[PDB]
Amino acid sequence: MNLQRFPRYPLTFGPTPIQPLARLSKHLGGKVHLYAKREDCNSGLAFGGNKTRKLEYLIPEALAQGCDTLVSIGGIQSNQTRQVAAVAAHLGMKCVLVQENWVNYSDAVYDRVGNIQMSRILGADVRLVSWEDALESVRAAGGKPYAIPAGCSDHPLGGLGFVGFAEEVRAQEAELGFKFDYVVVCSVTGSTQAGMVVGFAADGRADRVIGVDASAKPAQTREQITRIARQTAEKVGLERDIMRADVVLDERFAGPEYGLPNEGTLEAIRLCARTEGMLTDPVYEGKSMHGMIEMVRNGEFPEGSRVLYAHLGGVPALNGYSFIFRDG
Amino acid sequence: MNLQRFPRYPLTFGPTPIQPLARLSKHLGGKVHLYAKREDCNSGLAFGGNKTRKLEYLIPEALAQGCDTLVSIGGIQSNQTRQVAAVAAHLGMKCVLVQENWVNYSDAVYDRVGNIQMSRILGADVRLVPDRSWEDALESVRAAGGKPYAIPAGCSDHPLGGLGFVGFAEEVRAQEAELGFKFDYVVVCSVTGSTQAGMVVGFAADGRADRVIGVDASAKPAQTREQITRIARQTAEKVGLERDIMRADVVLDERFAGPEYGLPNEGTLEAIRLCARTEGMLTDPVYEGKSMHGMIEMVRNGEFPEGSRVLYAHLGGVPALNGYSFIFRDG
Amino acid sequence: MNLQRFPRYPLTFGPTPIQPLARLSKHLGGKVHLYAKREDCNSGLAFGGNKTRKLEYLIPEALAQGCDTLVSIGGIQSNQTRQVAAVAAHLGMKCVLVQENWVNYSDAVYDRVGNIQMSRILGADVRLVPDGFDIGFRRSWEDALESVRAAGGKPYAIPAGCSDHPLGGLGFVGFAEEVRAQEAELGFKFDYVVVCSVTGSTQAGMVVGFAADGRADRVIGVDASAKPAQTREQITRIARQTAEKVGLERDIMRADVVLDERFAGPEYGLPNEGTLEAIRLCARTEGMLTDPVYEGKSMHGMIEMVRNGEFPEGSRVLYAHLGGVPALNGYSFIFRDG
Amino acid sequence: MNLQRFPRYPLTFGPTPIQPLARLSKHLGGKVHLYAKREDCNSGLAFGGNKTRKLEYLIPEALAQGCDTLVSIGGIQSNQTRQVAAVAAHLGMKCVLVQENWVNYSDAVYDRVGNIQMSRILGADVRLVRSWEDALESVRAAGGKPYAIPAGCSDHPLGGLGFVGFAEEVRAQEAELGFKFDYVVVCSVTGSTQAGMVVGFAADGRADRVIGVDASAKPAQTREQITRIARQTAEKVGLERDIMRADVVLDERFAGPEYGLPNEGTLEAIRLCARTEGMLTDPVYEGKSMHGMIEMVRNGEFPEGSRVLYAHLGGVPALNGYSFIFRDG
Ligand SMILES: *C(NC1(P(=O)([O-])O)CC1)c1c(COP(=O)(O)O)cnc(C)c1O
Ligand SMILES: *C(NC1(P(=O)([O-])O)CC1)c1c(COP(=O)(O)O)cnc(C)c1O
Ligand SMILES: *C(NC1(P(=O)([O-])O)CC1)c1c(COP(=O)(O)O)cnc(C)c1O
Ligand SMILES: *[C@H](NC1(P(=O)([O-])O)CC1)c1c(COP(=O)(O)O)cnc(C)c1O
Repeated sequence: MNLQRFPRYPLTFGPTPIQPLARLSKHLGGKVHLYAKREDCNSGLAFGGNKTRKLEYLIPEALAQGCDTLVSIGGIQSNQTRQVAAVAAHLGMKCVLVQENWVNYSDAVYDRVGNIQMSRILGADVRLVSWEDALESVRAAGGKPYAIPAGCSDHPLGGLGFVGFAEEVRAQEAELGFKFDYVVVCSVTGSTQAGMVVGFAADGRADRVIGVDASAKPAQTREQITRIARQTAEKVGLERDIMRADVVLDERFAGPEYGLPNEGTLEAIRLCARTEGMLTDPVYEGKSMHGMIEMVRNGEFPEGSRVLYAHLGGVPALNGYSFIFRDG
Repeated sequence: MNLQRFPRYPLTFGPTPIQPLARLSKHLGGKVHLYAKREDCNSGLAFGGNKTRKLEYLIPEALAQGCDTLVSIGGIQSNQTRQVAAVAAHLGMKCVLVQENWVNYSDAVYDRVGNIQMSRILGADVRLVPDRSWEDALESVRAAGGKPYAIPAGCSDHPLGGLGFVGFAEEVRAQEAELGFKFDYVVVCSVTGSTQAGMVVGFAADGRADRVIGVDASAKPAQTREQITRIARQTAEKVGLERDIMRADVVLDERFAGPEYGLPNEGTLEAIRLCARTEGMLTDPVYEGKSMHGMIEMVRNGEFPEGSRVLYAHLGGVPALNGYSFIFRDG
Repeated sequence: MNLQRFPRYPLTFGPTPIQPLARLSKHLGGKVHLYAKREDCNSGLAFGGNKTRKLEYLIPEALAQGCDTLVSIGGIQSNQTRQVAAVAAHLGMKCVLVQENWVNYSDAVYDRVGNIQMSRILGADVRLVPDGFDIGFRRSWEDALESVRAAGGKPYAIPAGCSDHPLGGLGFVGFAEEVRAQEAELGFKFDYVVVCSVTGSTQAGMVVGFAADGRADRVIGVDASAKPAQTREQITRIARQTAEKVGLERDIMRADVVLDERFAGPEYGLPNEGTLEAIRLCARTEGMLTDPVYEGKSMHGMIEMVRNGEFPEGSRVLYAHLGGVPALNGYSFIFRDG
Repeated sequence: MNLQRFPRYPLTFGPTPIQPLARLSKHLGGKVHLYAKREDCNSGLAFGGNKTRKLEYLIPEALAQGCDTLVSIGGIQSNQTRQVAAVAAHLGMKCVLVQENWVNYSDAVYDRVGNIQMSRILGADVRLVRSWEDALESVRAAGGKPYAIPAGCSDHPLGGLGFVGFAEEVRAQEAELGFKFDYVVVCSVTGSTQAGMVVGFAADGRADRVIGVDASAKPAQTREQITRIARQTAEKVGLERDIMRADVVLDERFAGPEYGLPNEGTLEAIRLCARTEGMLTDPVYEGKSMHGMIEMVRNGEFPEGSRVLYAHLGGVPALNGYSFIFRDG
């Protein structure tokens, strides 16, 4: 394949670091070596995260097209909209965000802390409810909007970012002098796992990318990942077809609903935070973290396996679930 | 000087990057070139920040002495206490925090969001004083069978507490080498003092100690200024600075600290928004929003020589934003 | 029947008023005439409510046994614990409250507004337990009572809602009494009565009281517990124990206890879209507010009933407003735009 | 005087009850007999309060003029705006409220709990910010006819009637009680509450016995408003006398530090009063008038044997906006 064909606008510090989770690894039995690739610490633009790696491939088209306003959408505690708001300010562009009530949750400060709060400070026009109305709104005002779908996923360039991710991992394995056996990643809108599948199919490891569902609608998410992997594979000239076998999506850790954690989620967030000083959230990472932990605990990983946990970000959202953590 | 003499436990990713703030620079008139050194993005341990750089030099002593528990203190939204609980967890050490009511502020979720929230998740035993707690906590650890390492507010009034930022100066010189030029000034928020202290010492090494413009956030200028000078001198002796820190070496602007510690004025808010909206770089209403305020105001007043290159140190503190949600409800 | 046998300590202002809900009635078709008996406005003791009516009969005992501390229990936004705390300060007694989280709910200011906020200002010792503690499993109840004694005081035990307590059903039999006296003036009788039911003695007392004139099965209870079976049984149990206590010249039949299960979802403490619509409609047509936990659900019940035609044309339904409005503060996000 | 001249639309349950605060009284020395008139429990309309008594005399005009919308104003945690939203709903009228930030305070749920939350549930159109004129005009431009209700109903012709009536009630109740109250403590900010009391008690020569406790932190301005509204009101009811400045007593000692912000004494008073009587007061108004009355008794400023009547004007729901301050009681 050839990813180099597509321009990348630098929004990050550079390749994200990989750290050993020795204490957690040891706590679970010392039979599986866990690591963490810090996608959550990739930028100075409002904490960044996985959506920021993605945006590096969309920005060029935005500029090439001469757009002056970035428009995106997501739930109230959306990490994506927050990142787009930061990226926007950094580039000198206006920003319109559609924030929808995607979660059956009602916290008193849910629409005033964490991610949404930062977006308002960052100067974005935050519209709480729509998509087309926002876009049209921009034209009618005399500006040219660049449409960024949820999580940047269902977009032509939306999976390029994480194809690069697999690239980076190969380069880093070279340095470490060893290859990771699996990769755990959280999936919801899909292009994160999609890009990984494509990139890792390149070396025969697409099926080693273990996606954990956090949408609680595994069928849709699975299909979207598959569809985007297929479009992205073509885009980058993957010398192969993405098969259903190439898309692994665990469905055991998404409950009870999207945006709502279960007792295991909370326990996972605590264990990880208490053994490594590494925080995860109640919506996404706490769920992928829970999945990985549970997998090791079940013996689902071959002894001696090196698993690379991809921490995609999302911590600011912790502020929207304050009461659940009042005593830790 | 010789800083390499003291061991440093890795808690950060490595040197913190310097980024130009061209939009904000241009916004103000294009006469002063503004930059930022991101100490706020120095670690994967619960967002880190300036206190984390400092802790790199206290930990080795904590481990050497075989302590099994880190104990510290700060106000409700303290950044220090959170970093201490992250570092603790990472190190396999227990953690006890004394959170006090240092701010005349009363937000509904003040003690349940931001920094303190993370601390509890991190496993620290977070103790809220009513409404001697310090020695009470230290002893509670001993009486429990452990050995506590005492970390004073901000790590500031501690022998090793200023080493962290002498190294900061070290880092900037090496970076100036690559950049091929030297920064004319540096802006740093100051409250308990060893951050500025370390900078004054480290920059005194090349005669730029007076170029470090401290911006007070304690609203108690005199005390803070004094503590900075005292920690600077103690530290200078610790590293073998080939000079003595003069009172003139400690600069501290008292204009942007109001109205009180932990409370922002309208300038602070304006500053926060302006920087946020022009660079996508967030700052808090307690510390950084004030230093940013000071810098912006300095540039706007022509107090900086035209053509000057001013390096703003972003110390962190953004999570505290959650404790002031209403003020930012409409942005 | 003889209720006058038991002493009643004044905690209320006196009989609670009945007001016509003319706009709501007209809005629903004008075919059923809805009224409301304001138990929610029965006292100066921290907003009172149905639980304050019941306490009038328990206090005399607590004082006669010379208890110096009232001890009770309830969820975080329990109305019961708040009224106990007020009544207690008013009488010069100490107060210990065991509060656990009985609701799968997690609002940022849940344990610091509304009812619990008042109990703390009222001087009660509010004992909360972190999630997973299980007061029911550990027995925070008995630990509280013992702690009071160990401290040198004498506690008077008041169970959840006063319901499963010998004197607990007395209060609302008096309610039926009041309603007949008031019906005399009105020159007519209410065909039904809608009341919200959770721990039981409110409807229970009403059943006893109204059985005395053959209207027991006219008391339509709406379940807000989401555990209709247990609730129904406790009502029936409390009603029988209470009937015997007041000398009801009858046996309470399974048919005398009506409990509608259609408006309790999805869980105790959690409202449905219907609950919210009922709250807003009643509020916007009468200036009368109800909560997401209790009243909003009975109100939903009554409205849904009228709209369904389950009420005979011309019927006059008497809605008992038990109180609980303060709990609204625990559900701010839900009402952020109305 | 003749108050019966003006029509009063029933919005309350009837005369408000008076209760003895025997515990509080004994706690403070037992040398002064404290009582309370529960204006805070006057109506089934969203908790009511003193503003509801005032509204009883404005509604007739509103209806007589055929207005279909009630428009009022006040701070975020305004009691008045809540009471107007409830009254409107009850009357079948639309409601528009101008909520302004009159308090230097910034709690996370300040604009989502207590009074303002109820107003939104009651169906009023709650506008957070010429704001006043803009609302009135938007109503007209919409095809409706708005009835303008100024802050607290105070600077309004009919605004002072409601509490002249309060004095009437007290006289009637003193009759039954077989005795008269020597003083009356009332909280004052916009003014028509104490103003009306001054007029109505002027009738029996007790106007200087109505002790107003300022909660505005701008006593001069508040004192002048009371005096001003009292005079205009006295003329409207035909008081057989003119209201002198000595007729208006306003203590400035307990309004600090600002309007809407309580001091340590406020909090203490709120607790002492709640813990001895089971009667709650808020940190904006009543907690300050309560603070005042307690400090007065504790300082001996009341002659031994006096019977002081505390007017509880309401406002408890505002408590929800100051949650952190009471987290531990
Ligand atoms: C340090 N602020 C602390 P805390 O909020 O407790 O962690 C100590 C009060 C701090 C400073 C000031 O640094 P000093 O070395 O002068 O104490 C500036 N900026 C941020 C983000 C801080 O956390
Ligand atoms: C009583 N609800 C209580 P609490 O939440 O502790 O105050 C007991 C659970 C209550 C009810 C139901 O009355 P019961 O006699 O059936 O328990 C209905 N409405 C309101 C407002 C209550 O407080
Ligand atoms: C009235 N306070 C108001 P609001 O907060 O808008 O309802 C007007 C500012 C009020 C007062 C003071 O009465 P005045 O007649 O002097 O305005 C005292 N107590 C309570 C509970 C009020 O709501
Ligand atoms: C992305 N989550 C988003 P948002 O909350 O809007 O920013 C998109 C729903 C996200 C994911 C999942 O990534 P996908 O490519 O599968 O959508 C995982 N982890 C974090 C922290 C996210 O923010």
